[PDB]
Amino acid sequence: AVLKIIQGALDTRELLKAYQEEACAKNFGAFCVFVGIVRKEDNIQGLSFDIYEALLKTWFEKWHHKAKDLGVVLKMAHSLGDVLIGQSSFLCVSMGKNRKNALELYENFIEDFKHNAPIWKYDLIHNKRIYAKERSHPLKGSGLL
Amino acid sequence: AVLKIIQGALDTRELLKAYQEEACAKNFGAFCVFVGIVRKEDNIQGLSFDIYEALLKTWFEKWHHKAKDLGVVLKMAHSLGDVLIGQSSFLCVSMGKNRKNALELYENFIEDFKHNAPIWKYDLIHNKRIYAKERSHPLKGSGLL
Amino acid sequence: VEVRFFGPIKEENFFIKELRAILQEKEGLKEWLGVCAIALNDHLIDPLKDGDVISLLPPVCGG
Amino acid sequence: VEVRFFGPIKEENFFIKELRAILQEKEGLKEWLGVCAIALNDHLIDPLKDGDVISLLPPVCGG
Repeated sequence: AVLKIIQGALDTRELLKAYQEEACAKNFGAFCVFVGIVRKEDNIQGLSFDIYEALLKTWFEKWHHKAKDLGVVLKMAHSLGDVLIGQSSFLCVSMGKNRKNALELYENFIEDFKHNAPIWKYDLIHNKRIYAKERSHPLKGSGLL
Repeated sequence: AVLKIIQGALDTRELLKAYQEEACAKNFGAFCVFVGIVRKEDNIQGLSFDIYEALLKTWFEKWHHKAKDLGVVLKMAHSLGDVLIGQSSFLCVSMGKNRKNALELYENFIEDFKHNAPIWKYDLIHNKRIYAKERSHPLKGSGLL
Repeated sequence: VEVRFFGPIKEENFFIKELRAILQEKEGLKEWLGVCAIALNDHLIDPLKDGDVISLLPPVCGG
Repeated sequence: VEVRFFGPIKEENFFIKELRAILQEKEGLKEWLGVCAIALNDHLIDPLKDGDVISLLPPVCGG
């Protein structure tokens, strides 16, 4: 599938293998991967995510199709719920025949994703979720009301 | 090691696993990978590479240390000799605490690499190497004599 | 209309310019209306009809 | 001095401004001197001494 929403930590080994096999089956020459890994900050146990799935799907589908028009396959996976320290919460791949478009979409996608994907992050501390307000990004049209 | 020169095709599975383990052991949160895969063009059997190893080492060591100053681990591996269609010939990783510097070095490195790494590429056709003149990039100070 | 609250917002979804004023009087929302974007039927806006669902989206941080 | 030829260049390395003129008279090199960069002792240049190694580097294409 183009967008994968996974409960808990991503199986990056399995995802990376599948993506590469696709790269080879499509005779691709360039393969760009990003993996977001939960790191230990202070003494958190990990992170937790909420996802607006319907909007995430449509938002991402526009990026997937913009990529396809340029000969690039763009796919992603993201965790839902708890992800512990050392585990992966987000992964994306941009691959194609040539490195130039693949690398450009990769950069552009990741930046857009950070600021616009409808996903909410919480620090896991003491088995409690603390919303990460200071680090968060207002969506377009914030403060409408 | 920081730079790996491998005879033949890269074992990307093994390299990616090792790099990720390092990412986790260093408590990194961002992991960027590029893999250059030999694709079938026309009816070539694959590609072959010559490497100026001493100069490649020093050239790359400057990039590794520029990366380190920014909190980013930058490593690479590249094939020497024959690499068949479907096999990987080049791999690099840029990883660190934060995505911003890791992604910037990744972009900048790959572009510099394409134009400046002392490596020569040949198409493998009929068991013969054909130099890829049209696609190649003159080094700084070309035509000195 | 239905009103749904995503992410950190505590309020439970319910079924009650005249949408603004009513949400502006719920105190569990004073923290939020200044920074929330709005989706009408899963589409961000910046008209109304029966069964319309309106979603409040606080600042995001995927990755 | 030693002269080494990297990549596509056919010539075998040997041990023979006065380096330019001599390479400029070898015909296996007419194809190459216009586009080759030069490293003196593994360092690109754009002086000489005994045991100096001079390397010719044709256009590159790693990846």
